[PDB]
Amino acid sequence: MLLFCPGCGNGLIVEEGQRCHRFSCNTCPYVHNITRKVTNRKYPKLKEVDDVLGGAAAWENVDSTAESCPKCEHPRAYFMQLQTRSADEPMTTFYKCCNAQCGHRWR
Amino acid sequence: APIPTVEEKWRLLPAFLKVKGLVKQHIDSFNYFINVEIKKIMKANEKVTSDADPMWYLKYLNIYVGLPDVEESFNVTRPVSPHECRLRDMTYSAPITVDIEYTRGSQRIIRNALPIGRMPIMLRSSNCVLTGKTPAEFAKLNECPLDPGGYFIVKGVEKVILIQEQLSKNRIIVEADRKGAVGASVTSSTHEKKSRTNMAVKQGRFYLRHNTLSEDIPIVIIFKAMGVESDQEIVQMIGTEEHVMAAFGPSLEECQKAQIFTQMQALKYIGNKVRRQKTKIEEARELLASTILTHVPVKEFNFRAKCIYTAVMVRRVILAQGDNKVDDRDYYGNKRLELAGQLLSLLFEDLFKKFNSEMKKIADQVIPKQRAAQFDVVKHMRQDQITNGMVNAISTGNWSLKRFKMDRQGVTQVLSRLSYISALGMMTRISSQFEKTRKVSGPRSLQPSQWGMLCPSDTPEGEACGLVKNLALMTHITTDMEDGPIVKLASNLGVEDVNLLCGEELSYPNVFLVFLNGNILGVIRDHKKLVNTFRLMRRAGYINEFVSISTNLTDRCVYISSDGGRLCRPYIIVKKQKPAVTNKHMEELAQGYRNFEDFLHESLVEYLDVNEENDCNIALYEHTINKDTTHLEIEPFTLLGVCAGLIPYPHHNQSPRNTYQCAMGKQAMGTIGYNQRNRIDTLMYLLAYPQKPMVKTKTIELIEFEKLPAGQNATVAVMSYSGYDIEDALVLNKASLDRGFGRCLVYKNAKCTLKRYTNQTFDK
Amino acid sequence: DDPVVQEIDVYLAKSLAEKLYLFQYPVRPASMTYDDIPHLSAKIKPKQQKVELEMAIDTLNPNYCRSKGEQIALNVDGACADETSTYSSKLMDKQTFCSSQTTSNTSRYAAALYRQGELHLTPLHGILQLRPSFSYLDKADAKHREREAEQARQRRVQSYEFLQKKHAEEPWVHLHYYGLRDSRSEHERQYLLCPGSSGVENTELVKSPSEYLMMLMPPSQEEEKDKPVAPSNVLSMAQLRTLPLADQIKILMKNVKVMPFANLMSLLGPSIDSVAVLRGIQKVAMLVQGNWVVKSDILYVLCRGRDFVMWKFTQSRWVVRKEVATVTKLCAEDVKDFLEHMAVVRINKGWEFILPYDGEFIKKHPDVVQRQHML
Amino acid sequence: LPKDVSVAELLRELSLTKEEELLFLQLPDTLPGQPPTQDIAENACTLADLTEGQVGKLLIRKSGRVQLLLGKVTLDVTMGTACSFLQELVSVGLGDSRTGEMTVLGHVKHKLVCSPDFESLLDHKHR
Amino acid sequence: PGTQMTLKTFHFAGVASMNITLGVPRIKEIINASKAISTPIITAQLDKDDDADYARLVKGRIEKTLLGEISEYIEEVFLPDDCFILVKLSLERIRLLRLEVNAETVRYSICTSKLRVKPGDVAVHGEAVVCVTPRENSKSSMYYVLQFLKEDLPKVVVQGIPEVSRAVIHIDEQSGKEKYKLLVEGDNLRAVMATHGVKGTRTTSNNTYEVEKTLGIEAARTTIINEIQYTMVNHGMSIDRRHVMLLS
Amino acid sequence: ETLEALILKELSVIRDHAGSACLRELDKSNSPLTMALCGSKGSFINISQMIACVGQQAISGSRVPDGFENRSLPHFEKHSKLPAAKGFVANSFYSGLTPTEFFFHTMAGREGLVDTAVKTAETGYMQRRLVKSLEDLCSQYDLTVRSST
Amino acid sequence: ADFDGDEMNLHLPQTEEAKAEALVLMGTKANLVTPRNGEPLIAAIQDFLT
Amino acid sequence: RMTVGKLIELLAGKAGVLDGRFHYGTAFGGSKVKDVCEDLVRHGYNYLGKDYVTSGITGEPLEAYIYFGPVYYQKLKHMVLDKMHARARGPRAVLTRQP
RNA sequence: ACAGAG
DNA sequence: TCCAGCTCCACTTAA
DNA sequence: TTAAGTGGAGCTGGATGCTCTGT
Ligand SMILES: [Zn+2]
Ligand SMILES: [Zn+2]
Repeated sequence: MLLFCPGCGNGLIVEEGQRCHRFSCNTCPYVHNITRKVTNRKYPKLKEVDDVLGGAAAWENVDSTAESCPKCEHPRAYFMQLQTRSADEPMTTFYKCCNAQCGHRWR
Repeated sequence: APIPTVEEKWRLLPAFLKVKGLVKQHIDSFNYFINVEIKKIMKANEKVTSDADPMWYLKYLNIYVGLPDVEESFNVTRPVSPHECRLRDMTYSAPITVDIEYTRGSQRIIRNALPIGRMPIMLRSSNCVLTGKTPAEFAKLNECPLDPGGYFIVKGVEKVILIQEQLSKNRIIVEADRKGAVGASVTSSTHEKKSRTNMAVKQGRFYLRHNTLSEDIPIVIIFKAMGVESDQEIVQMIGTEEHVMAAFGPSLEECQKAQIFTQMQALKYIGNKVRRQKTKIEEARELLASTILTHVPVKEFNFRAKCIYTAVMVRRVILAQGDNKVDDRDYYGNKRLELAGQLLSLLFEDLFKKFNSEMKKIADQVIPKQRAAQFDVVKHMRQDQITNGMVNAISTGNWSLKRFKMDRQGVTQVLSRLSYISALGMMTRISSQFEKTRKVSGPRSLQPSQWGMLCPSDTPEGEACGLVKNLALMTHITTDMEDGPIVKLASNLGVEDVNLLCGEELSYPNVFLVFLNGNILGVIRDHKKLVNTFRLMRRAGYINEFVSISTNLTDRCVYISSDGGRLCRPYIIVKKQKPAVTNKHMEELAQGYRNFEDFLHESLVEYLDVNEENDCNIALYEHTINKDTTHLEIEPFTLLGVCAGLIPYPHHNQSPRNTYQCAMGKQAMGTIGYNQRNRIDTLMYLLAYPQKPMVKTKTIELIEFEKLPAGQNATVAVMSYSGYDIEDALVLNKASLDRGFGRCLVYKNAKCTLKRYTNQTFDK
Repeated sequence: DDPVVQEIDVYLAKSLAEKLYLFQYPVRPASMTYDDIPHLSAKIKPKQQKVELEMAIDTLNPNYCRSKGEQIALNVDGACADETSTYSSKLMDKQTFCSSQTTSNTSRYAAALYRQGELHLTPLHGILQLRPSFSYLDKADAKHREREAEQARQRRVQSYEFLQKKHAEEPWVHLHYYGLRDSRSEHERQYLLCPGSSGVENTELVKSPSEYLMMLMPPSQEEEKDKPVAPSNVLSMAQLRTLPLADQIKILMKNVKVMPFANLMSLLGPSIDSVAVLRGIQKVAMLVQGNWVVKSDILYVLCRGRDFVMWKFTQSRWVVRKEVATVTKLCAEDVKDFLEHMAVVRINKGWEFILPYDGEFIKKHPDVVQRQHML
Repeated sequence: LPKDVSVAELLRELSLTKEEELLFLQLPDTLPGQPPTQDIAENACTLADLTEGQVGKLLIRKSGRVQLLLGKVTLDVTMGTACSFLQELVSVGLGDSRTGEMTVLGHVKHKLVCSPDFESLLDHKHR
Repeated sequence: PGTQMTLKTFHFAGVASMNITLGVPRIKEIINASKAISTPIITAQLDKDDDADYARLVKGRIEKTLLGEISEYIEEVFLPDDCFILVKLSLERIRLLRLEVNAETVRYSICTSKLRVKPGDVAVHGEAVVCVTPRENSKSSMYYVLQFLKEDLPKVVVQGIPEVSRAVIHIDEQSGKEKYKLLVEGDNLRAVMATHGVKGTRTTSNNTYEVEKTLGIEAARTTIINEIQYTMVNHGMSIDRRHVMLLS
Repeated sequence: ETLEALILKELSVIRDHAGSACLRELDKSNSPLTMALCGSKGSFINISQMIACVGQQAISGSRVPDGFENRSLPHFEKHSKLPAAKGFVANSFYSGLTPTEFFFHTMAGREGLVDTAVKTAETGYMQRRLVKSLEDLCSQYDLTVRSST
Repeated sequence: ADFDGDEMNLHLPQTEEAKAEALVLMGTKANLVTPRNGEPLIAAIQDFLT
Repeated sequence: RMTVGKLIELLAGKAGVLDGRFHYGTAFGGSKVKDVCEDLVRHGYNYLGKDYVTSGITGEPLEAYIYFGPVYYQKLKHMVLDKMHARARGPRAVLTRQP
C-alpha cells in the first residue's frame, strides 16, 4: 500500500535499519519503525461455481436430522453453502431436489 | 381514459419554415460572416508596422461589404442581377470597402472607402438584390421565386459550399489503441493553434506524447513541472480509490527512479526532450504554458487549472481500462457541422494576413532607400490579391491554408439543375469526415443518434453509402454565442471554484464537475438543482435558447455547450402529463396573433440537442405520455428529409426502396423554375406536359413541389403481358406516346469566345 | 412551511476586513495540525500576497534518521562555510513552506464565527495554500554543480523573467508568529464579532426581488423589442396581448394615439381588473374630457406649445383655427405632421378632431369626472 | 460516512454543544444593496461596501430548508464540498511599515455555499 | 461465391457462443496462409465420453487457471525482521474444481518467468500458505518491488495450458446417445493432443499452421480442403471438391 | 445473454405462428402464394412479413444496440429490454409502420446496403490473387497437372 | 443482368480463328452448366415458371 | 421487394380521381385504406381496384381480374440515344498507340 | 479533381 | 487503414 | 570473465474493385 510522509508528502519506501525495518522518505529524514504486524489484504475474485457443482458432484454437507426439502417433503436433496466471490462475502445457501418424476432447482 | 389531443399541432412546422431550416442555414451563416466575422478578423489585424523606420503605421478602422457591382469597359458602374452574371460568365461579387489612417510625415491622413477586394455574395443573403422582393419583381431580374439560394456564382457556374461534418474540438476522447491498450487524447484546437496531445499506457505506466517532444515523457514529471511537487497531491488529483492507486503506483515508481523531485529538475528533464525549432527551463515552461493542452488557460504561469484537467484525463483512462467503455466517434453529440461562413472566415483571414504581409514587404522596400518625399500605401493597394483568392478558392474547390494546416479538397460542387428536387436536395447535403479512405463499415451504418437531425433513407447508393447524408425537414444548426452570461449564472448557482480544493474532492461520490466547452468551471453538489435552474433560466429568456446542458452520470460531469455548429430540433414541453401547447395557442397562431418566437418565449416550445435528449424522455404521440415524459414530438414525418418527402406511404415500403427513390427522384425530368426559358445552361432536360401528383405528402406542399412538378400520371394495369416485361421491364402504349405521354426536351449549349491578344490583333 | 426552529440573527463585522486570511494545507489532514510545532519565521509581501513560513522539526525524536540528516545537510550546506547558510547546525532542522495563490478576488467569501443564537460575518482578504517546499534539493544540486563545473516590437510582460523581476521589487515584511494556544489568540478572536443591538434595521438592502434579478443577471448590454405580436400592437383585432398592453400602454400610445376608449377596454384583455387598468391607462397620456391622446412630452418642438395645443383640443370642438394654430406655437413645417392625419377637414372650419366628447359621464368612472381639468 | 446537511449542522452547534465553530461561507457575487455614496453604474454590491449592523436574518424551516433572508430577498443556503484537510483562519497585521504580528484564530471544518433562489426571484415577474 | 456471401449472421457452431469468422474473411484467412488468425478452435474428442465428471477434469487440465483465481486472499505482511507476500490457497475451490494443485505445485509454478525469484525464497509452511520473500532485482528496480509482485503474482499459471483462452463442454442432441466433445479456443495443438484424457487420435483445428507444425504437410492439405468446404457450405454455396482439392 | 436467447426465442415464435396463420386463410389463385409455390419470385417469409408480422430487426446478429446512453432511442425508458424497445416490429407492411419501428427497419436495411457496397473491394482483389497464382495450371495429355516450368 | 438501365459490352472478332474459338468454346449452347458444380444456369426465369 | 406503398398509391389515386380529391400519402399517417375502398364502391368500381378485363388480342375475357389505377411515373434522364456507342477504328492516343 | 450509372 | 522483413539489444550456455 | 547463437521489440515498406458518362 502507498503510505506518504507527513512532512513532505513524497512516497515512502520500506528499508532496513539497525534495529527495525523502516518506512523511509527519499527526500527528508523522516522514518517510521515497523514495531508491530501490519497487513493489507487484496481479496481477489474467485472462479464461477455455477457449472462446477452441477451433475452429481462430490457434495458432503448433508448431516443426520437434516431438513427435508420444502416441496417434496423428503430428504432426497442436497444443500450446500459457499462463498460465490472472495471469503469476505457472507456465504449464500442453495439447494437442489432430485426425485422420481420430479426435477426442480431452488434457492 | 384517452389523453385529449391537439389536432392542429402540425401548424408549428409551416411557422418554423418561415425563419429557420431549409437553406436558411446557409443564409444565416453567410450573413453571420459578412456582418460580424469580417469585423472581428479586421479587429485582430488592425495595425501593420514596418520594421525599419518607426513612427509610421497603417491602421484599419471599419470594414464593409456593400452591394453587388460590375466594372465595365469605360469605368461605368451599375448594379447587376444574378442572371446577367449567369449569362455573361462573370462572378457575382461586391467590393470590400475599408477606411484607414496612415502617415506621410503629416501624421493623420484618413480615407473613407478604399476598395481592396471583392466578396462573392451568396444568393438571397443580406447583400443580394433578390432579398425582400415581391414575386412580380423577380420577373425583372430573370429569377425564380422558388430558387432557394445558398449558392455562389463564380465565373458563370453555380457552386455550393457543402456542409462539412467534423468532430468536436476540446473534448477528451477515451479510446482504444491498435494493440489493445486504452488511452486518451484531446485535439486542443483554438483559433490560433491546433495540436493533439495523447496519454499512453504502454507498460502500465502513463506517458504523454506530443508533436513537439522527441520522446514520450512520463506524466508525474509533467505534474512536477507544473508546480505540484508532492506525490501525495498528484495521487489526490488522480483518485483515492484502492485500485486507482494500485494502477497509478508504477508511475510514481518510475519517477522516483530518476532524480526528478523538484520543478526545475522536471523542466530541465523536459527541455532535454524538446525538438528545437534561455533553452532548457524556459523552452519547457513556455511549452507547457502555450502548446500542450493549449485550450486550458494559464493566466500568469499558474498551472493549477491544467493539472486538474490532466488528472481528469488520467482518471478517465484508469476507470475505462477496467470496463471497456471507450467513446464512439459516431455519436452525434460529438460531431459538429461547419457551414459556408466558417470556411470563408478562415479563407479571408489567411488572405487578409497575406495582404498585410505583402504590403509590409513593399513598405520595407521603399521606406529606407528611395526618396524624402513620403509615399502613401494607397498607390500599392493591389485589389487582385483578395479577389482572385476568393474566386479561385471557391471555383476550384480547394482551401489549402498554410497557416492552419488545412488541406481540404472537394468542398464545392456544381449545383445540379436536373430537376427542382436536385437543386433543393443538394443544399442539404452533409459531406463526411473520412471521405472514402477505406471500407470502414463503422460510420457508414445508421446510428440511433440521428433521430430527427438527419434523414434515415436519403443517401447515395454505391461507394458513398452513408458518407453523404442529408438534413431532416425540421432541423437547425447553431452559431457561436457570446459566452457572457453563462459563466455569470453558473458562478451564482453553487459552483465552487476549482482552485479552493485539493484533488480529493474530485473522487467523492456526491461531487460532479461542470464543463463549458472543455474548460472546468469548478465542482458542484446537488447537480439536479443546477440543471433544472439552468433550464428555467433558458426558458425564461435570459440564457440564449440554444445553450444545451447535459449530465453524464457515469463520468460525473455536467456539460454546458455554448459552441456553434451543432444540431438542434424543436419540441413541445410537457409538464405533468399535459402538453404546454393547447388548441387555443394553435388557433392564435392560425389567426395571426403570434409567431414561433412567442412559442419559444412563453416556455412552450424549446430547442433540444443530441447531448440534451440523452437526458430527456420524449413521446411520439399524445397517447404515449406517461409520468416520466418531459417533451413531445411535434411531427414524426419530419424524421424523413426533403427527397424522401415525395414518396407516398413510405412506411409501407421496405427500406432500400425509399433509398432507391431518393436516388431516382434527383434525376427525374421536370421543370427547373419559372426562368427555364431565359436560361442558358450546359445541359437542361425538360418535360413537355408535366402533371402534379395525385397522391402527395405534406412535404410536397411545404416545399411547393406541385407548382412545378416532375412526372406524369400513367394509367397502369399490373399484369404479365407479352413476355417482354420479365425483369423490371415495362410495356408502354403506342397510342399514348403519340399523344404526348413522356415527351421530353433536351437543351444543350455551345459557347465560343473571341479574344483580343497582347499584340494588338483580334479574333474574327 | 413555517420557520419552526432557530431564527438565527446574522450580523456583519468589519473590524478585521483588511487583516483576515485563510491558510489551507492541501497535503495535511484536518487532525494532524501544526499547533505544537515551534514556528520560526513568518514572512509576507502585502500586495501579491505570498506568505512563506518556516517550521522547526525536532531531532531527538525517533522519527528523524540522523544518518540521512547529516548527509542532506552536507549536500545542501557548504561543509564548513556557515557565513550564509540555510541551516544553522550540522543537520536539517527546518521545513520551509511556500504559498500559492488560489483566487484574485475574495469579495464574496466570508468567514463566519457562529456563537450561540447569532452568526457574525467577516470578509476575507485572500485564500492562500501552503505546500511544503523542495527548493533545498535544487540548492544542493547548485552546490553540486558549482563544485565540479529603434528595436522592434517585443513582448516581455507575458514572459517569466520580467515577471520575476516585477514581483521581487516588493520588499519582505517579517511577522512574529503567535500560535493558537497563546493568550493573544483569544483576545484577537473577539474582533471577528461586531457590537450592536438585537434589533437593527438596515437602510440598505431596499432593492425588490425583481430589481435584484435584474441586477445580478443584467440586460444583455441593452433591450430591443419591436414585434412580440407580429404586427406591432396594430393589427390582429388591431391590438393584442403578446406585447402586453397592461405591461406596456406606451407602445400603443405611440402607435394608436387617437382611438376610442371602448376599443381599449375590449382589446386590452379580460383578466386585468377594472380600476387597476384605469389607473394603468390614466397615467401614460393626456385626456380631453374622455379623449385619451398621447403624452406629447414622450411623443415629440417643445412640450409647452404641445401642452397649449392639447389645451386647444379642450377649448373648441373645431380644433385648431388657422390663426389659433399659429397661436398654439407648433413647428410650422410639421403642422401636417401634428394635425392633418389626426383630424377631419370640413369647409372653412379648420379641423374636426377624430374624438368628440364621448360617454365618460355615461361611463360609471367618477374620478376622471374631475381629473381632466386638474390634468 | 453519511453526508451532512445544513439543518443538521445548525442543530448540533446550538443543542449538542455551545462551543463556537468557524464557518467558511460563500455568498453570491452581488448582494441586494446599493453602494452608499461610493462614487458609483449599478455595479456589484458586496460585503466590502456595507457597514456593521444586523445585515440579515437566517431562517431555518421545517423539512430541512435553510434560507438567508437578507432584506426583501430570501436567498438559499447549501453545504459545499466537505473539506477534510487542514484549514487555519489566520490574521495578518501590518501595524507598521515593515514589521508586524501574525495571529492564528482557529480552524475551519465546514463550508456553506449560498445561491439566489432563481425560481422564487423569477416567479414574481416572468419573461 | 465471395461475391455471393452476404457476410451473414447466426453462426455459433451450435453452442450459442464461440463466435467464428466466416464468409469472405474466412476464405481470405485460409488462402493467405497466415501464422496466426482470429478465433482459432481446437476441437478435441474425449475417450471415455459417457459422463460429465470425466469431462470437467480434462477441461480444467487444459484451460488457463490463474493463481489469483484460486486464492482467497493475497496479502503483504510487514514484520520487524522481514517482509514477504503471503498467499493462502482456497483449497475448497480446489476440491470443487477437481484440480491437481496444492502448495508444492504453486511453489513449482513460481520461478518460471517471474523476476528471477529463487526457489529458496519460496516456502510451503502449510498445505495452503505460500510465502514469497522478495529480493533486489538490481536492474532498474528498488527493493519496494513488492508492489510489482503484489499485482504480478496473481498472473502466474498453476494448472493448464498457457495459450488456451477458454473452453466449453459441448453436447449433442440426437436421441441415440449423449457424448461430450470439447471446444478449445486456443493456439497450441500439440498441448491438447498430449494431455491425459483427451483422445489425441481424433482432434482437429482451424489454423493450418498449427496442423502443419504438429501433424505434417498432408494433414495441412486435408485441413485446407475441409475448412474451405465447410465455409462454402455454411453460406449456402456448393463447390465440387476437385477445385478446392486443386487449390490445396 | 441468457435473457437475449429467451427473448429471441419468444419473438421468433410470434413471427412463425403468426405467419403460419396467414397461409391457412389465403385462398388459392392468390398471386404471391402462386409465385411462392412455383419458386419463381419470392418466398413464404415475404408473404408472412407483408401480411402478418414483420420480424425482429437485427443488426449484425443481435438486437438493436444502444446509440444513446443505456437505451436505444429517447422515446423509451432507460435499461428497458422490452421487445418493442429494441427492434421488434409488431406491425406488418399492410397496416404501416410506426416511427421507431421504421427507423429500426432502416437500420436493419442499411447494413445490407453497406455490405453490398463494401463487398466490391472485398472480393475482386482476392480473385486477382487467385488468378495470378493459379493461371499456369493445365491438364496435360498424360493426365498430369503441371505448372509452367 | 436485370434490365433496369443496364449496359452491356460487345466485341466482334476480326479473324476466322477468333470466330471458331468463340463459337465452339464460348457458345451459349456449350455453356449451359456452370463449371463450379455442374448446375444449369441458362434455364427458365420468372413468367416462364409462373 | 414488398412495396405495398405502390399498391396503396394506385388505389388512393383511383379513388381520388373519381371525385376530385388529392388523397394524402403523408408519412406515418395519410389517407387510410378503409376510406378509399368506400369511394370506389360509391362510383361503381370494385372496392379493391381489380377490374373485369376483356382482352384485346382474342376478344375473350381474362380469367383473373386486373388491377387498374393511376400511378405517378416519372421519366429519368438515362436515355439510350445518349448511351449508344460504337467504334470500328478511329483516333488513337499519342503515347500508347491504342484507342 | 468531383458527381453519377450498373 | 492492416501485415510480413530487417535490424538492434539483452539472455542464457560454455570455455 | 566473455564469445556467441537466439529470443523479443521497434522500424520500415507495401497494398487496398471494375468500367463508362459528363464538366
Ligand atoms: Zn518525507
Ligand atoms: Zn426432488
